[PDB]
Amino acid sequence: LVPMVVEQSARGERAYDIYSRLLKERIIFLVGQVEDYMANLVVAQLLFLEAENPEKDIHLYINSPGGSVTAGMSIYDTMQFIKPNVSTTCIGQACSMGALLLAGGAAGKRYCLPHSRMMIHQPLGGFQGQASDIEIHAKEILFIKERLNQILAHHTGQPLDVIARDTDRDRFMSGDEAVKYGLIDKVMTQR
Amino acid sequence: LVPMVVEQSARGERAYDIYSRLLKERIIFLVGQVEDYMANLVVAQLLFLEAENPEKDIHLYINSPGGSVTAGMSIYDTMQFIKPNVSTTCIGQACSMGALLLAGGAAGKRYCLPHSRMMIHQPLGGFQGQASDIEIHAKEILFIKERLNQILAHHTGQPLDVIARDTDRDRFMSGDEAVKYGLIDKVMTQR
Amino acid sequence: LVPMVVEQSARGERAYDIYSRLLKERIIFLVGQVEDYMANLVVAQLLFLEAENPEKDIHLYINSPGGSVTAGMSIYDTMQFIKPNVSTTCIGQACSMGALLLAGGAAGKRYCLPHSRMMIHQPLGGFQGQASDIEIHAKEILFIKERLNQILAHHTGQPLDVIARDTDRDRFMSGDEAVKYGLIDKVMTQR
Amino acid sequence: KLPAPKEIRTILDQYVIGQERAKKVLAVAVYNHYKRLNQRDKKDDIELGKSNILMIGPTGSGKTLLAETLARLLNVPFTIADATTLTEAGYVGEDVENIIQKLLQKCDYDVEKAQMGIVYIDEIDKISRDVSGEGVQQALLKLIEGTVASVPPQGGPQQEFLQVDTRNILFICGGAFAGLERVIQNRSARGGIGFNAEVRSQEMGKKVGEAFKEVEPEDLVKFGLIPEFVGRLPVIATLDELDEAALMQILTEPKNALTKQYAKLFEMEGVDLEFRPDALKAVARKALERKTGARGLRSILEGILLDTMYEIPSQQDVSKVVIDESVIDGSSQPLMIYEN
Ligand SMILES: Nc1ncnc2c1ncn2[C@@H]1O[C@H](COP(=O)(O)OP(=O)(O)O)[C@@H](O)[C@H]1O
Ligand SMILES: [Mg+2]
Repeated sequence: LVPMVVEQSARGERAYDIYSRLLKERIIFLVGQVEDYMANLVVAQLLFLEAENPEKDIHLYINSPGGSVTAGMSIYDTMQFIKPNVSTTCIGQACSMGALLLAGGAAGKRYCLPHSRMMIHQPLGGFQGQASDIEIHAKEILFIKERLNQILAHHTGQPLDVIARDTDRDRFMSGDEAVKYGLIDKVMTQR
Repeated sequence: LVPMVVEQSARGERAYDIYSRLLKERIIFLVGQVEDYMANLVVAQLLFLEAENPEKDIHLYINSPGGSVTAGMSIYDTMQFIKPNVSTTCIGQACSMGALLLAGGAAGKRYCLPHSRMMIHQPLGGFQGQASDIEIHAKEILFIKERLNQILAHHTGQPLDVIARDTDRDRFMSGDEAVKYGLIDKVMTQR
Repeated sequence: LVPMVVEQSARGERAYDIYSRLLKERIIFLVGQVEDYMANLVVAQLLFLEAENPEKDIHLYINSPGGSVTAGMSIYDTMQFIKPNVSTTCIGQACSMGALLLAGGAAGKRYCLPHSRMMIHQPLGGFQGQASDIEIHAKEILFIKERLNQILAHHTGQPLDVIARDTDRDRFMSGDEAVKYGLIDKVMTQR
Repeated sequence: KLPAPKEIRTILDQYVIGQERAKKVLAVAVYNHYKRLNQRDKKDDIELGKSNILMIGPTGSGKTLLAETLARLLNVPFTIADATTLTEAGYVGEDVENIIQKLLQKCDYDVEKAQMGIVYIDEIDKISRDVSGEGVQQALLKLIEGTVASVPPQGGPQQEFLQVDTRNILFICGGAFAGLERVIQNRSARGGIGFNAEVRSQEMGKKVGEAFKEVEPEDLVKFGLIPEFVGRLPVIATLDELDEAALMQILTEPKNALTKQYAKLFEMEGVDLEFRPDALKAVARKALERKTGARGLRSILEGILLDTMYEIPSQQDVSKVVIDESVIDGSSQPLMIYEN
C-alpha cells in the first residue's frame, strides 16, 4: 500500500500520497519496465511542471531495466524540448533505455549512487514476416541504433566509433567508470 | 483490510491508515520480497522524513526473505547518504538482502528480537546466452559479491576473508550469535 | 462487504469500519493463514495501542489454522515486549501458531469459547538442495522445534519432555482439557 | 521631538542585539509617520497616506521589544492587542471596535493622544484563509485604513459614544508566520526532498536565519492573507531567530542584561556575581532546545541562582560566586568564596 502524508500548509491540512508529495518538489519517478503507459505519465508530469515554473529544474530518478524504445524516446525528446533542465540521479540499475535518459540530463546535473550499475547494449527487436518485410524492419532498427549511438556521443563526448564498439556487447560501468566515460558528471557519496 | 486510525490532534481529527500513522513517527516497514516497486517506496519515505526532521533518527523494521540486489542497493545507498541515523530492528527473519540492510543501520542502533533468524547467502543470479555473454555476466555477479562482502566487513568489523567463508553457505544466526558477529548491537527482550 | 459503523462521539459523528471501530477498544483480529503481510498489521496494531494506553489490557482474538513460523514469532515477541497485558480468546480454531499465540498471553487472560478446538504439532518445513544444504536446514528446523517447546513449557508449566511427546503427532484438545494441560486459564461460557 | 533615525537606532540598539535590517525600517517608518502628524499645514499636503508595517519574525525574535522600546521613545499611548481574540460580528468573541476601546483606555479618552497612538496587533497569521478567517480580515481592512470610533463611555445614553478617525494611528502588525519558510523556498530551489535538494539544516533555532529577507506580497497571499490586506501593509520588516551566538551577546551586552540585573541584587548583600564565558553559552543552548529562547534565560538562570540566593543572605563574608559551565547543567553547584 502507498502511504499517505499531510502537507500541513498555512491554507490548511491536505493529504497527499508519497508520490504526489514528491512531485510537488519537481521529482519524477521512473520505475519498472519502460512502456507507453508509464512513459506517458512521465511526459505528462514533465509538461505539468513546465507550466508551473519553466526556469526551475526538474529531478528525475531512473531505476529501470529497460523496455520500449519508442516510449523512452518520447521522454528523452520531451526533456530536451522543454525549457527547464532535467537533472538525472540513477538509483539501483540503469539499462540501455535507462542509461539513454540518464545521459540526456543537463550537463553537471547527472548523478548516480556509489553502488549503482549502468549497462548499455544494442537495441532489441523482433518481428515475423516475409523476406521483404524483414529487410524493411532490419533497416529501421539499424537506423534507430545509429541515433542512439549519436545521442550518447553528443552527451558523453566520446567518438561515435567508440560508442558502437562498447554498445556491441553488454558493458557494466560503475559510478567512477561512468564519470570517465562521460555518462555522468558526479558520484554522490554523502550529504 | 488495513484499519484506519485517528490522531486526534489539536488542529483537528484526521483519518490515517495504520501504516501512515506510524510513518509520522519516522517509521518505515519493509515486508515481503525486495523488488523495485516496494523498494522505491522506502526510498521516497526515507527522503521525505529527512526534510521534516533531518536530525531525528529513523526506525526501519526488516522482515523479508530477500530479493533484487539492485533494489536493495538503492535503499542501503540512500540510508548512508542521508544525515539522520537509520535504526534497524529485525523482526521475524532477515535473509541475505535483509541482513545487509540490518547491518547498514547506524552504529549502536541495530536491534533484533529474541526469536529472530538472520541468514546470509551469496547473491542469486540467472542468465542465458553465448559464452561471451556468460563471461561478461559472470564478472558482474562476482564483482557484486565482493562489494557486499566489503559492506558487511565495514559495519560488522570482521575481516573480509571471514565474510567470504561464511557467505559461501547458508548460516543461521540467532540474536546472541549476531551480536558477537557484529551484525547487530543489542538484543531487546522487554521494555 | 465490510459494513460501516458510526461512533457518534460528543465532538461529532465519525464513520469507521467494523474492524476499525473495535480497534479503538484495544481489540485485534487474527484471521486466516499466518503470513508476513497480515502479521505485520497485527504488530503495527499492537504498537499503536501501546502508545494510546500502555496500561490498559489488549484482547487478541485468534482464529487461524497456522502458517509461517517467522511471522508468528514477530507477534509473540511483540506481545511480551510491550508493557500492556495482551489477552487471548480462542474463537474456534488454533492449529500450530494459534495455540502458541493463545498460550503466550498474560497469565489469567487466556480464554476459549465453549466449543473451540485447539491443536499442537511440530513445525512443518519444506526445502530441496544438496546434502550439505539439507543438513544445515535440518539443524535449523530442529532448533526451532526446541525453542517452540520451551515457550509452551514456560507458559503452561509442563515439563519439556511432555511437550515434545505431545507435539510428535497431531493432538486435539477441547476447552476443558486445555485448562488442565495449562494452555489456557478459563473457559468463557456466559456473560 | 522628531529624533533622527540614527539616534532612534542607537537607543533601540541598547537592548535589541542584531536587528539592524528591521531597526532602520522601523526607525524611518515611525519618523515619517510622526512627521505627518507634525506636517498638518494647509498647503495641499494633508493627503499623505500612512504606511503600516508588517513585522515577521520567529517567536521571541524581539518584535515586541522593538514595539515596546520604541513606544517609550515616543512617550505617548501604546498598546498590544492580540488578533486571536477578535472575531467577525454575529458570533461570540471580541469585536473589532474593542481594539479601539482598549487602545483609548491607555490614552485617557483624549482624541489628540488617540490619533498620535501606535498599535502592535499580534498573531495576525492566525487569521488566514466562513468565520474567524476572511470575515475578520474584511472587518479589519476598513479599520486599519479608515474608520470612525464607537468606544462606549467609561463609568457613569447611547449617544454618549465617542468618535475618532483611524487614519493617523500607525497600525503595526507583528506575526510569527509558521510555514512561510516553505513558501519562500518555493520561489527558488523548491526542492525539499531528494539528493540534490535544499533539505533544512536542522530543527533548532538555526532554520530561519535570513529566510524572510526574500519575502514578497505574493507569498503572503498564498499563505492565506487577503490580497487587499497584504496591500494595506506596504512595509514588511524581518527579524532574526536569536540563535546561540545572539543569546551569548544578549545575556551580558544589553543595558538590561539578566546578568547585570542579577548582579545588582547580589551586589547589595556584598557578593560579586561572576560568570564564565562558557557558562553563559551553556544557558543559551539549554534555552534553544527548550524552545523558550529569550523567555528561557530568566527561568534557567533562576534555577541556577535562586538556590544560592536563599543561602547567600544567611552566609556572611561572601565575596564572590563563580558560576561554572558545570553549574549551569545539573552536575556541580555554584562555586562560592565562603570567606573573603
Ligand atoms: N535582544 C533582546 N534583548 C533583550 N530581551 C529580548 C531580546 N529579544 C527578545 N527579548 C525578550 O523576549 C520577550 C518576547 O518578546 P518578542 O521577542 O518581541 O516577541 P514575543 O513576545 O512574540 O516572543 C520580550 O519580553 C523581551 O524582553
Ligand atoms: Mg514579548
